[PDB]
Amino acid sequence: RNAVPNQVTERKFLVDRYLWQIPFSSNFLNMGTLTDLGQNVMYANSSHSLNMQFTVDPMTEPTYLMLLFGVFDQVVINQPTRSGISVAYLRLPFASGSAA
Amino acid sequence: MEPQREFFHIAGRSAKEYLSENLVQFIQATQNYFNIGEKFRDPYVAPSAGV
Amino acid sequence: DAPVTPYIWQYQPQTGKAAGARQNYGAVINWLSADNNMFHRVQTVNRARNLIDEIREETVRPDLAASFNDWTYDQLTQPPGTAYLPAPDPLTGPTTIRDKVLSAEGEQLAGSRPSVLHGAPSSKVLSLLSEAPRIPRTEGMTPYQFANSFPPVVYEDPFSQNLAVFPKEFSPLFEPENQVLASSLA
Repeated sequence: RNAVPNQVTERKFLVDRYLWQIPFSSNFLNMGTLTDLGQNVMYANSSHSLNMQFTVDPMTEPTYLMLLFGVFDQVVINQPTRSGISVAYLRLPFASGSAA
Repeated sequence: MEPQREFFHIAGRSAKEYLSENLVQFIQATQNYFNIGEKFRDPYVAPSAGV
Repeated sequence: DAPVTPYIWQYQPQTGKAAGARQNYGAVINWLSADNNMFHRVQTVNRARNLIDEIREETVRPDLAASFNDWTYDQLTQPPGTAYLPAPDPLTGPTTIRDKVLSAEGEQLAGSRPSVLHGAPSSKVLSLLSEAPRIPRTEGMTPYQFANSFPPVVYEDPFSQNLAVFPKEFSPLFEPENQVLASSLA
């Protein structure tokens, strides 16, 4: 009956377990695992830098930032003879470039 | 670019094609009790032309 | 018995120039735990991607490589547009003189007909909307043209020639102010 006037409304939300994702697609849909901008020749045959930045809320303690980049971990594994086994790893785009 | 992605099946042919013809007819017969056909990667690509 | 990794180019979005060329790490097959049979299979599809790149670098149009980072107006893709038609006389407009005549007879006028856009008699007028600029663009390539020309080059033997054909353009700190001049060099 006698509620206080001049009161103001506060909103928030909570996502647990989620890990926010940005798909590297033109229309942000899932038209494939290999996306449409992934087989673009503008990116694969020309080296590009990357400058992204985030603006999180401040907290009272140090904090990491668990950033993920979608790559394609793939293996092949032959067994050509008896007691013979070998692999050939890659992941692209972020390959550990040591072999040359 | 193109032959690198076909050796590892980033893109290219599905599992019904790059396997041997006798190996496909095996893993269809024994699929109900001894599954092999989940040990071969299957590509799945976007059109990227006219979408 | 191992082929070399192709040098990929770096496109600078402002000024359109090429900012050097590094080798293509990030697309390298990790063969470091393969036997003598998988190593031959891996180095075959490395010799397959170099064979594709040697076909593509055959058509590099060799006077863009001569004036590397020094491209003038006739070597650049221009935005499309028609030539110069002169603007027609505004005295010859359909309602310019008759507004000076019908009002001086005593009328007060208000109202008009919508234009051709709904908001050489007539081809001279409609050529204003698709007209090219006066001086075309100089010193810059669109990424449509930087990808059509300049494929990822392959450098079969690393640095085993004369110093005149030393690939000085692969450094990112390359200005076109130096003694020896550029040419078609992979």
